[PDB]
Amino acid sequence: MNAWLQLNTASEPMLLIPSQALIDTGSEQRVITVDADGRFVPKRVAVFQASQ
Amino acid sequence: AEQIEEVARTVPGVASALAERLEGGRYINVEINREKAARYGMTVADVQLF
Repeated sequence: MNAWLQLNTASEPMLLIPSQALIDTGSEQRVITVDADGRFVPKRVAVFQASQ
Repeated sequence: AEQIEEVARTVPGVASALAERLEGGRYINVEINREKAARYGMTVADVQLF
């Protein structure tokens, strides 16, 4: 018979954000931060890995 | 076009100004490795089908 194996594995602790929140232009990755004032300020970030 | 677009908005009568970019496109490049694929007896065409 056929059987599908699904594995879940946990990584080392890293900062976690949604994926639609990350912009990648190939040479740079960034997210748009929301300020205390509601002001939208961009911030550069380093991506470790992603899944799900 | 980028500079012109911003000087254009300084003008008194202008409501909006936007210059279309000629290379603001985003890509996901699959850079096929001939030597790596050959290992599995695969040609570039073979890989590309996926």
